[PDB]
Amino acid sequence: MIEPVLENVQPNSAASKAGLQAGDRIVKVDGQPLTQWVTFVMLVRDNPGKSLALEIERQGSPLSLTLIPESKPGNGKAIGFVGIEPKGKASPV
Repeated sequence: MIEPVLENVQPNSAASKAGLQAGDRIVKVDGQPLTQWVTFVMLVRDNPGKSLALEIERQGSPLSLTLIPESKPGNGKAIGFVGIEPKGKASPV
């Protein structure tokens, strides 16, 4: 299991609207823990306009949020985008 920490949540984004903040850890997505960051990336990219149910940990306490990716231009199709930068060496999603 992994629990990715957020480094930045862009203003005026799906993630900011969802109430996410830097320091939050994503512990569950749609009722199941993440084991790879790429899984979250694909779930966001593939699902513009859909409601993703998040469980996060905030300072060690659980919170539930609803994240709805915005539709943005993609290389082959429209993709979802939420405006999150994870802690580490990954690209924004």
